[PDB]
Amino acid sequence: GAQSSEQTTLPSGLQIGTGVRPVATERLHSQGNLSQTNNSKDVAIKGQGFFQ
Amino acid sequence: MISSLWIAKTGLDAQQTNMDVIANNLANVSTNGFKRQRAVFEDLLYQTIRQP
Amino acid sequence: MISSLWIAKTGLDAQQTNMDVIANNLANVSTNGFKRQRAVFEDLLYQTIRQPGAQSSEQTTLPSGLQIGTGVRPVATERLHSQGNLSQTNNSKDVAIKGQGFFQ
Amino acid sequence: MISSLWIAKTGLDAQQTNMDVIANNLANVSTNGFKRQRAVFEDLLYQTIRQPGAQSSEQTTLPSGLQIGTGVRPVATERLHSQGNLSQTNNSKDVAIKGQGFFQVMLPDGTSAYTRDGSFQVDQNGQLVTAGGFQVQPAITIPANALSITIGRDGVVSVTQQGQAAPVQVGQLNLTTFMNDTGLESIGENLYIETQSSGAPNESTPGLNGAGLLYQGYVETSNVNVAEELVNMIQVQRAYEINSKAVSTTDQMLQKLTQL
Amino acid sequence: VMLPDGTSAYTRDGSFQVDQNGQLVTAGGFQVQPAITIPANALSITIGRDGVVSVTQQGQAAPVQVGQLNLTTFMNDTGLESIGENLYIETQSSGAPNESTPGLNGAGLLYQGYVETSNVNVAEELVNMIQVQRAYEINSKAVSTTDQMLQKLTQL
Amino acid sequence: MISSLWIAKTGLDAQQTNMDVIANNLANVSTNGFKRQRAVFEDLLYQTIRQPGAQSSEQTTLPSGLQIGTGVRPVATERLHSQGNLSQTNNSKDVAIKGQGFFQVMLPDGTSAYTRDGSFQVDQNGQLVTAGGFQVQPAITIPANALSITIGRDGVVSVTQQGQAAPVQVGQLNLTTFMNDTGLESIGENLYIETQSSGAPNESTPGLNGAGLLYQGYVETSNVNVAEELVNMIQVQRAYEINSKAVSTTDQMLQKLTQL
Amino acid sequence: MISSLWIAKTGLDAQQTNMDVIANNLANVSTNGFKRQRAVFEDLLYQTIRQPGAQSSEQTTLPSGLQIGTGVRPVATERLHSQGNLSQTNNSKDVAIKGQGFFQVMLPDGTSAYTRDGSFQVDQNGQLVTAGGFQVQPAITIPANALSITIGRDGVVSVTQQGQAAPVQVGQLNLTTFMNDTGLESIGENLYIETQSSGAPNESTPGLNGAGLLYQGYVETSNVNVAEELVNMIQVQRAYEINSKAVSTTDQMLQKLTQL
Amino acid sequence: VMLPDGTSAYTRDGSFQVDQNGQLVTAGGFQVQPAITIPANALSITIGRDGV
Amino acid sequence: VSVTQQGQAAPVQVGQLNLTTFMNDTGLESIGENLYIETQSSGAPNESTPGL
Amino acid sequence: SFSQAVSGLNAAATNLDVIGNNIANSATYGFKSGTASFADMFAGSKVGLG
Amino acid sequence: SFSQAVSGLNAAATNLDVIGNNIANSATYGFKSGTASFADMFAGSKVGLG
Amino acid sequence: PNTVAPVGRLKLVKAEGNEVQRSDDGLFRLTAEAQAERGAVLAADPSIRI
Repeated sequence: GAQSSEQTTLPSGLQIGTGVRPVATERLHSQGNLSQTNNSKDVAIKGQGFFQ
Repeated sequence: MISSLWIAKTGLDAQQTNMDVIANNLANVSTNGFKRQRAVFEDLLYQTIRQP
Repeated sequence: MISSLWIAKTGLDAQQTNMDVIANNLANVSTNGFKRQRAVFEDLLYQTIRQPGAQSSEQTTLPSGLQIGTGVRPVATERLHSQGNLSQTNNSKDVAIKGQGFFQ
Repeated sequence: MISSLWIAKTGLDAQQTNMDVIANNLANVSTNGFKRQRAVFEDLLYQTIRQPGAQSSEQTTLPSGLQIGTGVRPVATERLHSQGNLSQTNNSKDVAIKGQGFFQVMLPDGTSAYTRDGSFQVDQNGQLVTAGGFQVQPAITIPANALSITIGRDGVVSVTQQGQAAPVQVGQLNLTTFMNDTGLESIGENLYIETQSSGAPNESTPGLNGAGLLYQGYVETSNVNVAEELVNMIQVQRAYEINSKAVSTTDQMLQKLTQL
Repeated sequence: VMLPDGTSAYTRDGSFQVDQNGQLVTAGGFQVQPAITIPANALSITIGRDGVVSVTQQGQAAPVQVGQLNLTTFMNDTGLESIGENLYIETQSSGAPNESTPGLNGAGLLYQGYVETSNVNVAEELVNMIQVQRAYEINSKAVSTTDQMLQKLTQL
Repeated sequence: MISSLWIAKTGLDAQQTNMDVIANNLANVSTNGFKRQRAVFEDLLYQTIRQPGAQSSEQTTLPSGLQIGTGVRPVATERLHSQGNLSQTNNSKDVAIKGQGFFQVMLPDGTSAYTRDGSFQVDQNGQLVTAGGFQVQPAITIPANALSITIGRDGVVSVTQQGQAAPVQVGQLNLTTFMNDTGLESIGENLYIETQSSGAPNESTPGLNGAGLLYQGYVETSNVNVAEELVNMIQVQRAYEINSKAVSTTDQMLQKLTQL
Repeated sequence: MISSLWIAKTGLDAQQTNMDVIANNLANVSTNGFKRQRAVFEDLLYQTIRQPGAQSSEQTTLPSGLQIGTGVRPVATERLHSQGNLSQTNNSKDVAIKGQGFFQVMLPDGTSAYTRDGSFQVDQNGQLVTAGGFQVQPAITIPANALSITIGRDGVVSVTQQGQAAPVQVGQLNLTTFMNDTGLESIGENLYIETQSSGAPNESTPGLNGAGLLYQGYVETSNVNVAEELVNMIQVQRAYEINSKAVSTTDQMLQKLTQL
Repeated sequence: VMLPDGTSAYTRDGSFQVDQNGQLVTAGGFQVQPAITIPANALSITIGRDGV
Repeated sequence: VSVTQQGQAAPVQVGQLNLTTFMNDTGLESIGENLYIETQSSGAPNESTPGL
Repeated sequence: SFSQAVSGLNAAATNLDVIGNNIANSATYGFKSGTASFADMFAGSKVGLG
Repeated sequence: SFSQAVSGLNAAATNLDVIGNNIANSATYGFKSGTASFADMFAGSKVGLG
Repeated sequence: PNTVAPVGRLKLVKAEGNEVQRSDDGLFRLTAEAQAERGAVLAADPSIRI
């Protein structure tokens, strides 16, 4: 964008870039398929809650 | 490991429950004052990839 | 990391979704009042390269340019709301539907 | 920096394009009304050096002089607009084309697109829309409590109401035909838009002017034939491998130049 | 094939497409000579053994002849100038382009639904690459030997 | 990319065509008035190399020169026009042909197709129609007050009204015959249309100069033979597998060469 | 640039030609009236260097001196003109040959070609033609109202008309025999033409001095033996392996000389 | 190509860009004559065989 | 040199390619453009039909 | 060539459905049997669709 | 051996069809029973064709 | 490329070392004795190839 001449501008100048970095590791909080273990004590959640 | 495998395993277990019910019904033909069983099934969870 | 690999990855995912639909249909054979599912797919975006119909010379157009396409995506899962076979259980409480209504 | 390297690079790019087309064809096996793609290749420029036909002697000519060619580039991608095999889905809302016509739908922008896919639904308003929700043209609206929908071979859509012994007509499903079907621009979502190379949209009923016939309860599957795709994958892999070998040979030549 | 500037080129790539006004053209858009215009009411296009193009319209039980595919035969084929995009132009070594019907005057036949592929033999090219590479490595060594001889000579 | 690959890529396609013909024949094993298909193949190009019969010396000729050939192409699938077995399903509206003639039916667009299917119905207006709703020719109307329909061996359709001891003639059914029955173009729905290779439609009465005979209460079944189709599947499968093995051998040969 | 590399290249080309012949033979398995081809090779030139039989010493000669051979080249591909097994297609127009004769057809150019395939049809005018539409000579004209066509063992074509207990003869099918049957030039399309190495076409009746007997309802399938083709494919693959290894070994030797 | 002083030079480097007021310019920013101005709502720019 | 003409089951004889043999081939003068000219040490160019 | 055979399988299933329905109504006053009729789906000749 | 066996299969099928036609016409006045005659199809004398 | 036509022929002469002398501008010219025998201008030799 710098003025290359008195009446013109420089389009898309010289950008030399460095490498790549990892930003973040995100989890996919979705509903997994249910498995029945025939146990009176095992509980499964259907929506978007957590046990405390 | 795969959603299809879990669904098919669940279907297998349900049909095995139906077979067990049928076998128990057949085993008690000569019992007096017996009421035969019938199993009722339902659809499991439905993941909403794209909301209808 | 390369275009063909992404296209094939999308195809694999679509076929896996189809297999899940088939497995769900199989698991609910004994359920009462169940309507089977069917998955519908659509073809994904297109990399344009040469535009189809672009004027090459002053008078001659370019027919059917280089439309390199991407993979596939499933649009929807539709139920088949059709009257299933009625079974006689001879029970005073069991009710069956003959038309296209729903219980509330 | 060396000619053979650029030529083999162009060859590698062409083979990668062929593999891309192959993968796109393979990923769309289950897509309804999909047409397979084919790539067309052409020679690149030709360095002239000696002019073929130049005057070598006063009474002799130079036959077929030294023309040095550049690599290869794809000309264009052409579809195979042919009738795909029909599949019975036993659904009153699915229509299949037997000839060479297209359904006209309206995009949300107001412009019209064309699709050969017949998987239709009915929205909350009753208008016949596609699987993505685009409204067919015209708005084949549907009454409230329909019992059955009958779409004839000539596009007449009728609804059977209760207590009425005669079916009522609620629309007329028409087909659009083009001078050049390969010139339609694919935009995804099984949708083709008009271009200047696809002629003009000729609106017509099913059965006249060439337009195809409509079958209710059937869907037009893709025309992709797998065995051709497998043999072409073998071809693409081996040609890519040969071109990579040529690149490697050029690399060794240049390295030997560097050592001296 | 008729080029935009009006001069005729010649091609053997038989992949054709119908443009927006009918008309058979090459994949690059150049119109093929002579003229075949295919109407809208066409159901199937058949190109015969002798280049006759017939178009079947609905209702008619007899196909309608549209055009003739004329093959241009040269007497010295290799003398043509390759102008790039799968096209050859005539030169002084391939003069007198003879229009003919396919199958007559030595011309070839036409098979519809098939395309002639490249005649490049692959093993020959790989062995030739081996020969070329080793040859460029023996000439480079000759260069190095001459350089060393010169260095030894001019050093004294 | 190599010659044997193209040749074995034509072999695969020809065997796939043979399997398609077999599967289509087996799928329509029960449709009435069906004629099964047979695919025919022919040799492709033959590269001359050394010309056969070339004059090597001034007195010795070269016998059977180096004629390297290309793959195979199918000419066409021809319909095996034979008389299917007649079945007595005892309905007055089913008629079967005994010779080599065809029924003429008027298509909605005004043109005439030709069908050998004899399962006829009566529309709401009383005309004889094909089960697909196409009206037969030269139009045979049936009154509402009809007690019995009698179609004789000569195609005369008679209707007996109530309390009347004499039948009433309501038309005359005629059969169309062609010079070449194979050249007819099948348009589906058990319908064939005339093509220039099928000559011209010669209308004739059933028993004269070559039209067949009509039997009432009979249906003409298909001529497809299941056991022969099974054996042909077993042989086509083996041929396809062997050609695929040729493809694989070519692929392996190209691997070692490139690796070198 | 080095002799062993040229020799191994010639070997590779010969093995590729053998594989091409094998693939062509396997691609035409379903073709009727097809004859399998076999290629024959000859070794290339022999460098003289030391003339054998020369005087090794005043009283002795050199036994079997130093001859250095070049690669290999294919001489010719010979057909195997043998009777393939007959197949019953139960068609009145299919004709098979039991002996050593050929059918004669006329190309559109006016010249005469020869074909052994007997899958015949009838055109729109009534003449007996092949599957490619070429008219079988001598012209056999089938009339409009034919009921059955009978072709006997000696080549007489008879038509039985309606109401006439005697059959009407409408032609005479002859067979052409050549002294050298393998010398014919195959143009594809199951057609062979006469060359100067195939002698002259001798017309003869089918049953006379060596023309074969004509069977109606039979087709002569190809004589390709497939297990032999699989074994030969194994052989060709291994030979190509060994030749490629020779090329690679020569490549490794020249490398050490470059390094020198 | 139009130099800053106003005289016309000539180039064979075919790597062109477009600047912020439309207009085709070279990699250095000099504007190419004749003056070709690509609009903003462009979806795809095609440069034909004959320079159209 | 024989050629095949359409419809002609026989080839048409066009010409004979004669080979020239010298006595001392090593004495020829190599003039450049892959050509040898006769030199007094390689005289007597004898034309012959190849094979004879 | 998979859809072609799938269509034949569906036709055979429909025939067997009709036969089973007819058999189940062997003793049912006022019942009239059913019969399924089939027609091919040729597209442009030389190829079948089922 | 897949063309020599197919011929025998077809011959046996023809014989069985003839036998079935004889059985079906057990009660048909003026009917004459039918029989099938088979002959080999040798070629050279070392190559049988079925 | 059909337009290619001859325009002119370069003059190629044959001269040994003993006949030519390098002028002060580096261009060789015929010596006096050689010029007197071969003429003022050297005729083109048709045997010269370039």
